[PDB]
Amino acid sequence: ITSDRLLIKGGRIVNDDQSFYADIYMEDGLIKQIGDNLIVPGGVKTIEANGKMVIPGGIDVHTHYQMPYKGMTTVDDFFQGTKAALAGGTTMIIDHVVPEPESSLTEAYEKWREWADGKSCCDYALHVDITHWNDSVKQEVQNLIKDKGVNSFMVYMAYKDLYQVSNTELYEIFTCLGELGAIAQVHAENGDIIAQEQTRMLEMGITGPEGHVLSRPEELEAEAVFRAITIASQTNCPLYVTKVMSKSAADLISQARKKGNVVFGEPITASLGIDGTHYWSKNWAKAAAFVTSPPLSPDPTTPDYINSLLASGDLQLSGSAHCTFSTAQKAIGKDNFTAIPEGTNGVEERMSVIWDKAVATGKMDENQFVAVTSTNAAKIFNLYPRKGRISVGSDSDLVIWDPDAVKIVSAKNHQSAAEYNIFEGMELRGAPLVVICQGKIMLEDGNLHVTQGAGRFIPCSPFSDYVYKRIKARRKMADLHAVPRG
Amino acid sequence: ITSDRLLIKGGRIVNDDQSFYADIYMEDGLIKQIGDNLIVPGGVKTIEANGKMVIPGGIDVHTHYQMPYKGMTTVDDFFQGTKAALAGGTTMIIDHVVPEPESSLTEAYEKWREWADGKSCCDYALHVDITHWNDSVKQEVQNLIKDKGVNSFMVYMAYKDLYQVSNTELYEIFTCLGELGAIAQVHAENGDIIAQEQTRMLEMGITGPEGHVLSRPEELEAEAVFRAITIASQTNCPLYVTKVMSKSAADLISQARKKGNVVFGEPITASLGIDGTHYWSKNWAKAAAFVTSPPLSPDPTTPDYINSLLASGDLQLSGSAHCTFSTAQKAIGKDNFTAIPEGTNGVEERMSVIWDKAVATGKMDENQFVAVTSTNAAKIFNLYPRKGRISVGSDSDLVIWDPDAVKIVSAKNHQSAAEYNIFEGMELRGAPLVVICQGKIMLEDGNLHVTQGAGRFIPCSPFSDYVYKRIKARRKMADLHAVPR
Amino acid sequence: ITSDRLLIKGGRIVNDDQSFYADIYMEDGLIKQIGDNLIVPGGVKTIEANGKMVIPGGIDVHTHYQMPYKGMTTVDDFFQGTKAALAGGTTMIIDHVVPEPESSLTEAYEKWREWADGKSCCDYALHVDITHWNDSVKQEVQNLIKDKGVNSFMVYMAYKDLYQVSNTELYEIFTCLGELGAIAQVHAENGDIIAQEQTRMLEMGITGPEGHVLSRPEELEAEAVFRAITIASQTNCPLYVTKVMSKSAADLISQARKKGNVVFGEPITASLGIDGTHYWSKNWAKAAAFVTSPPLSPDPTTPDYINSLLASGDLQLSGSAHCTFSTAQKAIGKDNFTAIPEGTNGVEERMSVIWDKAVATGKMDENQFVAVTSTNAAKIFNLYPRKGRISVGSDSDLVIWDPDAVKIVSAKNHQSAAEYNIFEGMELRGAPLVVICQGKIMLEDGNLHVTQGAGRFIPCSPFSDYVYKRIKARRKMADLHAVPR
Amino acid sequence: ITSDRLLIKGGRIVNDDQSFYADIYMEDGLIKQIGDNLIVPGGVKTIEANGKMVIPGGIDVHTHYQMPYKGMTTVDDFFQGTKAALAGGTTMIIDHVVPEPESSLTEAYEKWREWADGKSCCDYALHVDITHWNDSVKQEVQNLIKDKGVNSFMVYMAYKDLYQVSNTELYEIFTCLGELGAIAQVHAENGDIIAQEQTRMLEMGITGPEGHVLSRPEELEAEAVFRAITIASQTNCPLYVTKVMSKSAADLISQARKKGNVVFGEPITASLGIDGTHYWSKNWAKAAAFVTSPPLSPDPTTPDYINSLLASGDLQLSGSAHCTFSTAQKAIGKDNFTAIPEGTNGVEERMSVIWDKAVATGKMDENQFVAVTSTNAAKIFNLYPRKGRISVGSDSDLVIWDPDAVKIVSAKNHQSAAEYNIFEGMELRGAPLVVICQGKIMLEDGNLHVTQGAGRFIPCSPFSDYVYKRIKARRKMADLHAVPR
Ligand code: NA
Repeated sequence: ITSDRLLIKGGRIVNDDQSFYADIYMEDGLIKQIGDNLIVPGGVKTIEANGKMVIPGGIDVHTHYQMPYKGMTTVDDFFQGTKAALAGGTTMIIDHVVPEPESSLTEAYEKWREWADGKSCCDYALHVDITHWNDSVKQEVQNLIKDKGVNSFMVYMAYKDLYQVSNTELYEIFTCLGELGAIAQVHAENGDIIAQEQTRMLEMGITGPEGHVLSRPEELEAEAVFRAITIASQTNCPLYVTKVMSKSAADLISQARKKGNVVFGEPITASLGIDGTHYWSKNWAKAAAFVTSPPLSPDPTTPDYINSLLASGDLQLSGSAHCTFSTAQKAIGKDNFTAIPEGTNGVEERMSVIWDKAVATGKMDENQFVAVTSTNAAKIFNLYPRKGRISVGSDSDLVIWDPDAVKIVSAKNHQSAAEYNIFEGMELRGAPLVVICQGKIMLEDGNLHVTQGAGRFIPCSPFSDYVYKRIKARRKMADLHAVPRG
Repeated sequence: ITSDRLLIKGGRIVNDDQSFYADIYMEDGLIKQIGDNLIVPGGVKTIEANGKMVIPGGIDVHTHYQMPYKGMTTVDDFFQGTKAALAGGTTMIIDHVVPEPESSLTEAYEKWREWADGKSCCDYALHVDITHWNDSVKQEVQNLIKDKGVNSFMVYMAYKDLYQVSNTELYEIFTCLGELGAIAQVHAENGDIIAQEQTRMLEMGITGPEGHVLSRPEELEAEAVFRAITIASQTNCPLYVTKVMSKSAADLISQARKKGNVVFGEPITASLGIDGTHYWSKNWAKAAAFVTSPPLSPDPTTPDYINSLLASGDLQLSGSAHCTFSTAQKAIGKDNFTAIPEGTNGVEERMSVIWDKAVATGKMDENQFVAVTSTNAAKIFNLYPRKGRISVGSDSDLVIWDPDAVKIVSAKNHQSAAEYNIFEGMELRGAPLVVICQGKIMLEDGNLHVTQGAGRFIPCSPFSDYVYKRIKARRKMADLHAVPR
Repeated sequence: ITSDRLLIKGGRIVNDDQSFYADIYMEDGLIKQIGDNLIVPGGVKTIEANGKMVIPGGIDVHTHYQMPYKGMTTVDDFFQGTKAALAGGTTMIIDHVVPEPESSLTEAYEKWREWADGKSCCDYALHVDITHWNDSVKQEVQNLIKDKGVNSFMVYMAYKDLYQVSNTELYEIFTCLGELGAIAQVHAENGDIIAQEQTRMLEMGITGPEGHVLSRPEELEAEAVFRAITIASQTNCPLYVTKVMSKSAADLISQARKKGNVVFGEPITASLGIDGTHYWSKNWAKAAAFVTSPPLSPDPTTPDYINSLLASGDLQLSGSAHCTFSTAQKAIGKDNFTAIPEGTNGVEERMSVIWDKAVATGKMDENQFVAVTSTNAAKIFNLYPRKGRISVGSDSDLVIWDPDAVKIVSAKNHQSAAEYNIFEGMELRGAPLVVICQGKIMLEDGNLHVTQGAGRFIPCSPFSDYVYKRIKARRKMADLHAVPR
Repeated sequence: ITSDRLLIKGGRIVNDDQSFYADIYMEDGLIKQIGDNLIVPGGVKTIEANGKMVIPGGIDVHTHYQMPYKGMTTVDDFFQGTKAALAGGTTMIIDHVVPEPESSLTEAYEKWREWADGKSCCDYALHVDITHWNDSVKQEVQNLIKDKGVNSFMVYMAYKDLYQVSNTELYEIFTCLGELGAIAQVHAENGDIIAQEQTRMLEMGITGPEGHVLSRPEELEAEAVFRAITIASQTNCPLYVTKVMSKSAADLISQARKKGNVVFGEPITASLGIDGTHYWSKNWAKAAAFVTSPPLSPDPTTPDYINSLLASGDLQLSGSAHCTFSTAQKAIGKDNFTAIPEGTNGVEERMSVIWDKAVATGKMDENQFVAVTSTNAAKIFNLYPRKGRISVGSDSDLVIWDPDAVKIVSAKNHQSAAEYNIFEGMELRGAPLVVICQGKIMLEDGNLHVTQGAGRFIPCSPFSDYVYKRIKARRKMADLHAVPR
């Protein structure tokens, strides 16, 4: 875990629970001291913060680095993708292991570990996607939680005849994951109806990217979410809705939380920063750059409403779902949108987008910003307070943040290998100046200083208090009752 | 269609759109004249209304008379069940044809027609349940609409491995029924989750009727409805949600209608009049009397909220889902609730319940009462204004109604063959005095005067304007843009 | 009354409750016969409808013809304003009597009748605005309902120190009007907060029309509505919200109706057809053409939503609130928006707008279009079925309507005296071909054939069943007595 | 600040943001150390927690100790009232200074400080009620925030002609308090309508306590809250709704917070634990024990819903609004409910009620319990992390809490001087074992060990980040345009 001593002076420290002035001293990957007039060795490297903010580093809970799809890989791998993370203030990522149906979960995990251990600039952890379900899979799941530092698995309600699962299967999986202390994630979209609406759009000769969005209107995201929430509630399992893109999906989550259901919602940079009118762009490749599932909503009031609910705590946390394909790989579907590979950028811009859209607009303050950028992630995934908090003993991943900075986003300038950036030409308030990860300065003066494979896998235990205390209480509370009769 | 000519004087006529004083003259099953100082043949029978209400007769859009179950039948057949209808002011019923899976739809319809033509006291029509789906069934559906006077079909989202249908099947069926001009009805409950929750309740040794309601909490009715509404909307098909029992199911419908979706909701006497606390009764047979699906809600604020949303038009119409089994037949599940046959009473009490609960409580007036008891049914099912309206040319089925009457309901008294009445001991304001059906007096002074088989089948054409005009318009606009590149 | 005989053949008749093919025969201002192969006199004028629609004529429940303003008058008087009504398919109007504070209500009514009796092309009735309250005013109100054919009064929650009323006053007025059987209308906006926000905007140097809309954001409309609905409910008085312009106001109404509150909502042409982005127009006179209160919302999603709720029955009826001022008169406030006179056009375009926006877009069908354009107005204001219905005995005001017609709106072609039309350049689907009022053809081939003063005042009795049956049930239901202790 | 050394071993520490096992060492009123195998002086007093919970001590944000009333005082003074606090796990209180209309605010504050400094067992702070408004009051408000440690003021929308304020006044006050960095609290009830409904109830001869609740139905609480939220929003002032008693009031707050409005809601023990059916009790004194304003709701589903929204964070914090009168003092109104003094118990039972109702029922976990019982109060009122958190440097006020304890509440056993307890006979899961305040053991083995006047006034600075960061951004954001032309 070795790093130099590091001292940051005159900083204003912003955590999710309060802000305060103090100096921070770091050593060997851990924060050692916080306060004034700190007693420290001489000739230690010192950064002068001058009252600029110091925050916990971002935790992007959703990535797809160098993800397999049909004999291709996404263009940003674990190395270049995490450079893109650190560039934008994110010091940890959580990626999705995707086993082939009938493939082994554990084998896919080993493989993903090898890729990541070897290339990642920063710490990371892993979700494991359950792309098919049967008795051996159920055993692997158990083994991954016990021996492998996984506590999060994702099922698919979409992709009919590929990954899609029946209602019985959902019920059995949520029952299992709940019993084991895991988080049940969902890709919540109704694959059965989408299959029909795709065929209808193609019969109507709408093969461009506009047919992607039109074949998955938000009604079908909504339905899938309502069903998942229902089943998660019958099986007393926590649910986590990934990639929240529509208003109606976010209402349902808000509505379910108020009722007392244990549900989390994960908007992504895309839904928080832009909308879906660009599927209608005359430039085909630009339209295809936005193809991701679920799609960006065409209702332009959507980004504002999603930031409003992230501000209110009705959505709890943000990720990016970074999946990047080259113009060339996207072109594979130039005659049929269903063949366009799905994914966009967003890892580098996540924090800037939310600051620009939710903070600078007076929706949330800097403390709730930290929450939705790192601190809630940490609690959900059982990384708290090691991550998502500046306090003594916590890992020394953190960021000096400039609320008055202004940047234009361009593909010209971004770390991503892709030629397109869906936020191209956008002007964002708020950006990082300095990034420390693992106690080491990894960004300063617009220069990255990274090392490939430095990142460690962070094992995530199950049963995080944040998620499971109310579930435990409900389990034990339960005493159903016969009516005793003659 | 022959009847004696009949004259009702001094009546106050209540239709869904207005009330007014006038005399009514009838002959040969049709209303012939309305107004004052009417001219008539000699020796015509006369009834003196004395300013009491005269309304269109009820249309109960949901029955299961003499419905097959395990080689036995529900105890109220088409004859005795329709006696129970007329006794409570209902002059027409719409029953559900239930084909055995893999059985023919048309064959089941022929068979139902024979049963009903032969026994029914009053006019009737038929829904056809689509209990399984394939290329042949699709053809029967088309034939039934074209040649057989059916315009309403019901799918099941519940009864996994018995009638249950996949989402792909739903989509295909709504697409078909929409194209053909039919009403798509749903039993909206999630069969997949109920199967698990049943097993869990039995593993917990809850075999009594309380396990029936606890294995189908209203979350699962709500989900099924949300999914059905969603699919019906993608396929531009009108949807009709049967047997609305919960507040959450009724909110979704209210919510969908506001947004513009073409959706109807059908509460039943049971949900409108009582609640589900009686699954917990220590008397096993009383608890089982309430076993119906979806179940009565245990949340006792439910009947009041359902009447409130029927009042506000967020639910449009009422039926009874009358399905009666003897104590003996219910007992089949005395060791396991999943073997208890599903169904309750309600045909006889429907109009009294709604009057007592929604009118006498000031939620709806007498005109909206007529709407939810007859006039809206007629419009949905394309029977308007022949039924659900007192005007010249309309069929002469109608009722002299006493708003000041008060009755106690009991099994001791009711037309039903069943030994139990789920509304037992309840006191209801509002009841019929006289019922005319087909132009003939079928109830007076507490005596029924019926004839078995007198009822006619009423063919129901598709594309009712009330349901389909907005659907037709939408297809038209349903033209699709593309980007040119 | 007296009019020639008139026969309209081959028409498709559209009422709120059904459509059907039949011929219509008229004589002396009344519809005499409906059906096929009508037996009639020879050489009667005949119109060939050819399967085009025939509807009841529009009833615009909100107008301000030749309304007094600071020694001005609005530019469209009772004659030219009703020509504009008929030109767009409206055959009746209901105008607002506006007494000067401390002036007599009855004196203002006498004056308004003289104006209207003398000039109006078509039948009409009157709302009476209560701009001040005291013991005497309470007496005039009673007298107007008993002898003068008024049943609708409007209070103001805005215009602080002009017409504005306290909560105590609201309570006393609703209590009175409810007891008397009247409809309580409201201008629902919080005058207290607007006064502040106006001053703040002016101190900020925002004197253009954009300051009008910015000084009355919809939050304040919403608050006034909530408070009105609350008080109406405590006092068991029906409430009628005029000029519904915002989404949040319409949600409250929808929300209140679902609960069972007796509340009606009146959107107007402006809110149904266009939005408020035009207060930001750099052309000053165009911006000022939209100045009305409450203002058009700047949220461009608003017209679509208002039509959606009018479609769903959550708003029941439409008017125009026609109040037109010349470019000159508007210019009075060119240095201070609070001096810009308030009002816009809309009487001529109302039916076309709703058709274009709500029917041709598949939101409502032709039958609900009739309801929101005439039939609901008639029931609320106690004119049904004399108006808002094509049936024997009803008045012969009606319209042959072309759903496939398309018109561009411009002031160049409109009947209004004003130089600006807030719907300028808009293309609308649906327009009238032929308009019959009073049994006489008043529009055909693009020519109006009117007569000044031909219009009759229609007296409107209180206690319309549609509004008051639930109210009466709630009074009579109340049994409040002390807990014996 | 001096206290003995104190060590608590084997405890499970529960804060709003996590739980964990560690030992706690305390000295001189401050927590000194947290963790395992702590290095400490020998022979220090040691408490063995054995894995029982240790939480921050409750902060009851709403009390009325020895409050003036009509030359009467409430029966629990600052000493005995704060004994009642500590007995139930509460280690800080925030009371309401109530100046008589037209008195000095500062003079009332001095007086209140003298009463509290002298008698209070535990730390405290003060809200200041603004019972009348003018230019000097505004000045006092400023002074109190700048020199006197006050950051919270309450206004009254009720009590017409006593404390009630106009909309203009509300606007001016919120504008001021927002500019000054204070929290604007409200008693949100419509005093204008209540005045009428009281009379009517009396004019109806309903003089018992049932008339209290029936003269203030929740419709009127709702309206006031809507109006306050609206005004707070126009004036960019944070709003704090006190004594949230009804579901509809809590929905509005939930609804406003979602929109982004800065609003907080304060349920109280009474609304969280019991309901209002007892105003109908035949025992007059029992009924009068519940008389408080706003009243407990008669809708028995209310407590469950208020706990549900406190669980969800839609209501953020709890207080008790403790205001106790003797049976004798309550009897003053035995002939007229409007003369019954308003208030109830609740300080002692607050934490037990919420645990029983919201935690033991699986609605909220132990961490959100700490938040609604202390941590959120601390942030709102700018006491964090000194209070509402167990961490090194924070004040050593805390509690060892037994989630498996079960107590019956009775007046027989409570610290309050009153003869009645509205939670009489109720069984509550969860109770404190040991209470440490100021580093001193003030409850152990059912014995209180208190010292009168030991409590310190805690000055509360304005502009707490939790409340004002979004407000500052909005004000900062408001650079506005004029349309140049
Ligand atoms: Na005239």
